[PDB]
Parts: sequence; structure tokens; C-alpha cells
Amino acid sequence: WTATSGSCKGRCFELQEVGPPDCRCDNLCKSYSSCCHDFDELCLKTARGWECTKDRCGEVRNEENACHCSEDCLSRGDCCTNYQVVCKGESHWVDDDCEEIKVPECPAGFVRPPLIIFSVDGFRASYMKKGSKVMPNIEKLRSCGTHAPYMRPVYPTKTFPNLYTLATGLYPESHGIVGNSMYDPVFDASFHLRGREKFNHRWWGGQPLWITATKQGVRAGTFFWSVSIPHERRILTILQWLSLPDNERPSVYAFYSEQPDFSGHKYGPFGPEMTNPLREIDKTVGQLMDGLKQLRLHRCVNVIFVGDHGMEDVTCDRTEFLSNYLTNVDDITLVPGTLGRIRAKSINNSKYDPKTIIAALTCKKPDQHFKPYMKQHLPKRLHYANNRRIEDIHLLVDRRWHVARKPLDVYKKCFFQGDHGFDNKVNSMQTVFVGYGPTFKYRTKVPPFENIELYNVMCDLLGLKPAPNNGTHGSLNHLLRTNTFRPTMPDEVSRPNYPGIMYLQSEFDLGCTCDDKVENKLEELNKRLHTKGSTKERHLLYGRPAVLYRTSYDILYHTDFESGYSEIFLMPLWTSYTISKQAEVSSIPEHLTNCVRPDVRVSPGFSQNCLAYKNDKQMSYGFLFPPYLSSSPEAKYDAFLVTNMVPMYPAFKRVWAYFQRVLVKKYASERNGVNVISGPIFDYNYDGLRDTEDEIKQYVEGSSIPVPTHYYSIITSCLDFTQPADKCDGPLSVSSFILPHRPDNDESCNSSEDESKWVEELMKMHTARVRDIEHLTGLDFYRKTSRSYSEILTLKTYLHTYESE
Ligand SMILES: *[C@@H]1O[C@H](CO)[C@@H](O[C@@H]2O[C@H](CO)[C@@H](O[C@@H]3O[C@H](CO[C@H]4O[C@H](CO)[C@@H](O)[C@H](O[C@H]5O[C@H](CO)[C@@H](O)[C@H](O)[C@@H]5O[C@H]5O[C@H](CO)[C@@H](O)[C@H](O)[C@@H]5O)[C@@H]4O)[C@@H](O)[C@H](O[C@H]4O[C@H](CO)[C@@H](O)[C@H](O)[C@@H]4O[C@H]4O[C@H](CO)[C@@H](O)[C@H](O)[C@@H]4O)[C@@H]3O)[C@H](O)[C@H]2NC(C)=O)[C@H](O)[C@H]1NC(C)=O
Ligand SMILES: O=C(Cn1cnc2ccc(N3CCN(C[C@H]4CCOC4)CC3)cc2c1=O)NCc1ccc(Cl)c(Cl)c1
Ligand SMILES: [Ca+2]
Ligand SMILES: [Ca+2]
Ligand SMILES: [Cl-]
Ligand code: NA
Ligand code: NA
Ligand SMILES: [Zn+2]
Repeated sequence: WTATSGSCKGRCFELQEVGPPDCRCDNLCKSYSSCCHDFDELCLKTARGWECTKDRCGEVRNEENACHCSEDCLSRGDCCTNYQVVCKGESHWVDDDCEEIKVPECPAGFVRPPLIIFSVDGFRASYMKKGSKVMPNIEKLRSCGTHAPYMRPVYPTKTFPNLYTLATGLYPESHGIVGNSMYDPVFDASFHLRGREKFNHRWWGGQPLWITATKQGVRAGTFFWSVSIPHERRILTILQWLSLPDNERPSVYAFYSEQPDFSGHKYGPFGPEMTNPLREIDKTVGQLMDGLKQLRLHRCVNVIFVGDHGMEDVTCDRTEFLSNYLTNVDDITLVPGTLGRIRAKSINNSKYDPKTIIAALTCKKPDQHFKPYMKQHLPKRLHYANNRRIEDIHLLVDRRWHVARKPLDVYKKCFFQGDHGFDNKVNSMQTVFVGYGPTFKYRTKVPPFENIELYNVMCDLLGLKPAPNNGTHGSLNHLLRTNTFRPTMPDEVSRPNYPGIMYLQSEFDLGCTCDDKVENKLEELNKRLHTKGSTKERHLLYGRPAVLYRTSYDILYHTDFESGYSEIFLMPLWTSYTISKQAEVSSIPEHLTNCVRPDVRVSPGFSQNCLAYKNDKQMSYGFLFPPYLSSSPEAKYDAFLVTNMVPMYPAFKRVWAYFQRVLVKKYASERNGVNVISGPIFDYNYDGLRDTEDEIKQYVEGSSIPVPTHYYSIITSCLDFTQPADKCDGPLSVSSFILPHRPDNDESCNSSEDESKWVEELMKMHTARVRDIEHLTGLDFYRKTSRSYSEILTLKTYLHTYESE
């Protein structure tokens, strides 16, 4: 109930919202149907429109008008945005040359440059270039400020997940808004774009920027707007708030536009009808900037122009139907469209089996346009699993396609020509970032970056301490002229042991054999030097990784590779080696095919054993440093040490062997040498974070050898590829992957073919940031480089995407 007979007189767009059943006058009252009776009359004036004209100049103030051209309007803070242009001979902001803003030029009483966030729904990254002729105000922001060629959204590339990620710095799995529609089984409640359930605070986790500001004594209302308030009135409201007295004035403001998304859905991303919405958004930016210029704030405010996601061509005819795959289609609930989420229609149905649904959806049709996954098997880069609102069964839908339950869903809802939601690495889903103001750099282009990083920067822009989030604070320091955040490297928690030769061969009873009993004072001292670290500067290029948790581990040196060997997990946490452009690939000699050799630096009690693998009929083993890349026949014996062995399903070993035998050498030829760090990952509870020992769900049968959920590799070389990886003077270049360690290759529909036709495609799908590997392993990489730490942070957040131009 609302007692709507209160009044908005003197309260229009009040910042504090009032409590039921008292009527409301804030920018959200329309959404709640709770505005006072006189809200439209008082607060949503439209008389005479949005622009001054010659005849209005110096008019007698008329309180009915939408905005004013009377002489008093500047002191009132309520002139039409074009007032000074029409009436006082001034120029539009867009017509002024840009001049570097070296320092904030702010009116007295301003304690800090305000931040204005201008969010545009569905603003695809390529609009910046393709629409530049019809967006002169945005083009000036972009060219004079700091811009990225594009910004990567989070998955799913839907509105609510992305806007709330912008506000919180968190992945959707952590903030809880994991789609535009959701079912929460604990609440037993549903969330929708339409309706009131979304108003309940229990859906919305983390700490959004307006709450972070408020808690720290910086004024800020929410970033939400009722859809029916026109854009011109939103801008005028922001400009009025900026005229408040110092003690009442917010320091952060948000404008939201439903366009160009609204039209993009109807017309496709590049439909001829799309020009007008782009012109209209530009006009709104022009209004704001002209309004700031009138207030003398245009060289004081930091403005962020940012999108939530892009838009792709999608039509009704490109829909796959689950009813073409499944017999039991009525026993499932599907969340449909550009991603699929499946759960049982009834929790009382005990004949429901996820295993049978997945199999019925796996590689069934030659050109199938979606792939089913258990959520824990989704690429780790999506960070889309650790939330009860994310259904166990997920369908990744190909760009340009929809998935639906049955045909009648699609014609009893062709309307639409655009949609979004797909994998956040898809080119059409990328969106925009431009920062303009005293705190941003001048005419500066920065590399693409992820939207999860912006919360930290917005906090820096406002002098706030960010709540805990998924950005990597410092990785965007290069966007900023000042207010950089100067982080320190995390402290190593566990220091390594450096074992010498401590065990005789006969102390081992591992059930392994090797044909290595074939026997030189010259070369004898040499191999001792190698075991003591003599080649470590070659294979460990950026220092040893730091272990950021409590554990017991050993550093093991070898001619061709160095490793950090876990006495708790019985295998390396990491193995580092460098492969020059000139390296040669060789085979595993016949006599060494089943060779595993005890490591006399490491006790039998802390070693794997071969008998466990003999007995485990499902499980085989592979090596972290590949024997194929040994520097010499004698160095090759080091590759067969029991301390370089890791458990691998035979189906995985097809993937791993091709990576090690073919692809490492290919990258080293292409990149002029590579340094590789490889290792296991254990993430049995799919939270994106390193498992403790007591969280391991699977062991090699009969043993304490834990089975990894994934294997990673970090592949580093010189950004200037005229320099070899091992003698690089400048910035680095990296690509990484986190490959799922799976007992079948059902994910790769072409897996019956030669690895040359499917393995690299799998690895591209499972591309990762070094930071993702850091979270999953508790390791900290690149501790010793010649580079600034902020630059290293940017490198650790890099994702190699394998998308074209
Ligand atoms: C991305 O960044 C984020 C933010 O930094 C990272 O997420 C953090 O990860 C931490 C570790 O997983 C986690 O720390 C836990 O906090 C628990 C207290 O939780 C509440 O308070 C915080 C702080 O205000 C709040 O943010 C939480 O909000 C979550 O939950 C509500 C719903 O209740 C949601 O509205 C909200 O969206 C959010 O949900 C997400 O997180 C939860 C987990 O907290 C998930 O379950 C959801 O799926 C969703 O993703 C909470 O309201 C604290 O209780 C935990 O302590 C337990 O574990 C420790 C280990 O130190 C153990 O020693 C303790 O004994 C304790 O265990 C006890 O409870 C167990 C479970 O019942 C039981 O089994 C035991 O036997 C014990 O009794 C824990 O320290 C932190 O909450 C989140 N923060 C956020 C905002 O998500 C995230 O990891 C980053 N991602 C990556 C990939 O890096
Ligand atoms: O504004 C809109 C449409 N719209 C319109 N009216 C609404 C009315 C009420 C609410 N509630 C949400 C939960 N709220 C608690 C907050 C405070 C702490 O936790 C979240 C209470 C207010 C929402 C809306 C709403 O969304 N779309 C753009 C947009 C802009 C910014 C973001 Cl971050 C997002 Cl996700 C979307
Ligand atoms: Ca959107
Ligand atoms: Ca984990
Ligand atoms: Cl109303
Ligand atoms: Na076996
Ligand atoms: Na297959
Ligand atoms: Zn949309």
C-alpha cells in the first residue's frame, strides 16, 4: 500500500528514498508505482521541450517549463542545456578544440572531481568506429580522453549480470545476478526483468559502488532509473543535483540508456534503423557536456562512457529445439535463448538423470549449434558455476543462434533480428570504454580489458577503499594520470626445501622400471652442476613462483627444467622450462617407453608409485616437462623421474601429448622461443580457488595420489619477437590455458580425427588469464622481472582470445 496523497512539492528527485506507505518522489518511484499524486505535474515537466530558442532568451521565469532560459536560470541550476549557446553566444562543447586537462579545474566547494558514469545498453564495440560519423560528442570523448578498442563483458553477456558487475567488480557467480531470469532453490523464488521480485535486496550480493561510497562518507544514490523518465529529464536531474550545496551534493552520478540495445534487438546490430538511436545517444552526451560546461564543470568531472555488452545478428529461424534431441522434453525446465540452463521440471521426479540429458545433447547432429556442459566443465575463464542459481546443465550456444525447448515457444512468445548473451570472448559481444577528465590520461589508447576491473578504478577516482572484488587492483593504473594504486607483491608464505641426494635406489619399492643401467669425470661434474641449479637462469626466467599458502614443497633442478614439487600432493605444483626457437623435437626411445625412475632427492614416502597406475584401469600418467623436448639423450632421463609424473586419463593424454610434441615447438618457432610453466589444478568444488587436501574427491585407485581437475600452461615470450624469450629487454607477451582433465573427449565432436584437427581448437576454448591460474593454484608468478609491478598486473589479466580483427 501507498498513501499517494502526500506531495512532491520541493522534493522532485529527492535522493533519500522514503519508507512505505509514504509516497515517493525519487527517480525510482515510478517502478514501484509509489510516486505522489503530483509527481508528473511537478517533477516530469515537459512544457516547451528541452531547448532554448532565440525568443525565449531572457524570458520571465515560468515554473511550468521543462527547463529555463530566464536570466536567473544559472543561479537556479535549471537552464536548458543549450542556454549559453543560444542566449549568451557560447559554443557547444563538441565544437571546442580539445585541450589537455592537466589538473582539475573545479569551482570552489568541490572537494574532489565528481564521477559521472554514462552506461549504454547493447553498445557494441565496433559502433565506435562504424558510427563515428554520426556521434561527434562521443568521438570527441573517445579521441581526447582515454579509450580501449573494446572492453570485455562478463558471461552471460546479458544486461543485469553486466551492469551489476560494473557496479561491484564481481563475477555474476559471486554477486548473484547470474542471468536476467533466475530461480533460487533455497529461497524457492524467481527473479525476472519484469516485476517486483528483483526489488528484493536478497538477490543482490557484493557491495555496489554507491554503497561503498556511502559507507565511506562519499554521497551517491543508486544507479537505477525508471524506464519512463525521459533521457532529457535524467540529464537535467543530474545537472540539478550537481548544483546542490556542497554538504548535500553527490560525488558520483549514473546515467543509463536503454538504447541502442532496444533497437538492436529489433533491427540487428547494423540495421539501417540503428543510425538514429546512435545519433540520439550522441545528442544526450552533447546535452550533458553542454550542461557541464554551463556549470563550469567540464574540466572538473571525470566521465566514464561504458557499455554492458554488444549485439549479434540472431533470427527465429536460427533456433535449435531440445524437442529434436530429447524424448522426455516435458520433464525439463529450460532457461532459453542465447544460453541454455536446464533443470528438472519436478524435484519429485526421481527418474530425472542429468547424465542421460547430457548424452542425448552431445554431438547428435553434424552442425549442432550448441554444446552441453555440466557447469563445472565450462571453460574456467567464464567463472560461471559457483552459485546455486546456476543450473548444473548449461548449454553454450553458438554465436547467431538460439536454443529453445519446443517450436511453439518461438512463435507463441519473426520479430527480432538481434540478441546477445553468448560467450564473452565473441567479437560481437564486446562493448565500449572511454574515460575523460582530469584523472584520466589525454589522447591515450589502452589495451582491451575486462569490465570486472572498473570498480577498483571508480573507487580510485573517488578516493574510496574498494570492497573485496575480482578485479586486480593496479592492473588498470595505465588509464590514469593520477590516483594510481600502488600495490605491493603478496608475501611468499611457504619457503621451499632444496634437497640434495638423500636416498639410495634400493630404498624405493614403487613398482617402476627403467632401462637406465648404462654408464666420465669431465661430464660428471657437469650433471652435478645441473642438479644444483646451473641452468636455472635459462628455464626460470621470471623468478620462481611464490607459494601463497602453508605447504611443504621442494625445488628440483634439472638440465632442461626446474620444478616446485609438493610433498603433500605428490607431484609438482609447477614445472618451468624454456624452449628456444632452435630447439629440436625428438621421440621417446623404444627402450624408455615405460621408464619411470625414482628421484633420489625425494623420499619413497613422498613419491608416486607405478603400481597404483598399473592397478587403476581408468588412469594413466603423463609428464609435466615433455621428454620430447629434452636437450640431449642423456638429459632425457631426467624427464622420466617419478617427480615429473602426473596422473592422466588416456583420453586426456591424447590432448597433452599433442600439446607437448607439436604445439610447444610451434609456439617457440612463431614467438622466437617460449618459457612454459605447467602444472596441475585441483578445483573439485568449482569455486575458481585452489582446493585444500581435504577437498579432493578422486585419487588414483589404491593410493594417495590426488587426481587434478585441470592442467594449466603459461607460455611467455618477448613482446618484441625480434628478441629471443630468454634475452628479452622489454615487455612480455603471454598466452595460457586451463584444460579440463576429462576421461573422454566428448567435448570435442571431431575427436576421432587426428589431433591436428581438434586439439588446438579445444585449447583455444580453454584459454585463460595468468590471474585465473593464480587463484586456482595459490601461486604468484612473474616475481622477478625488469618490469613495473602495475605492468605485470596488466600482463597477468591478459586473455589471449583467438578471435579475428
Ligand atoms: C571474486 O571475489 C569475491 C569477493 O572477494 C570472492 O568471494 C569471496 O570468497 C570467500 C571464500 O569462498 C568468501 O569467504 C567466506 O565468507 C563467509 C561469510 O559470507 C558472508 O559474508 C560476506 C561478507 O560480507 C558476504 O559477501 C557473503 O555473500 C555471499 O552470500 C550471499 C548469500 O548468503 C550472497 O548474497 C552473495 O552474493 C554471496 O554469494 C557468493 O558467495 C558464497 C560464499 O560466501 C557462495 O556460497 C555463493 O555461491 C556466491 O558465490 C556472505 O553473506 C564465511 O562464512 C566463510 O567461512 C567458511 O569457510 C572458512 C574458510 O576460511 C572456514 O574456515 C570457516 O569454518 C567457514 O566454514 C563454515 O561454513 C561452512 C559452510 O556452511 C561449513 O561447511 C563449515 O564447516 C563452517 O561451519 C568464507 O570465509 C566470501 O564470502 C566471498 N565473497 C563474495 C562477495 O562472494 C571470490 O572467491 C572471487 N572469485 C575468484 C575466482 O577469485
Ligand atoms: O535501472 C534499470 C531498470 N530498473 C528500474 N527500476 C528499478 C527499481 C528498483 C530496483 N532495485 C534493485 C535492487 N535494489 C537494491 C540495490 C541497493 C543494494 O543492493 C542493490 C533496490 C532497487 C531496480 C530497478 C531497475 O533495475 N536498469 C538499468 C540498471 C542500472 C544500473 C544497474 Cl547496476 C542495473 Cl543492474 C540496471
Ligand atoms: Ca544490456
Ligand atoms: Ca576449489
Ligand atoms: Cl506512480
Ligand atoms: Na592404469
Ligand atoms: Na568426441
Ligand atoms: Zn538486450
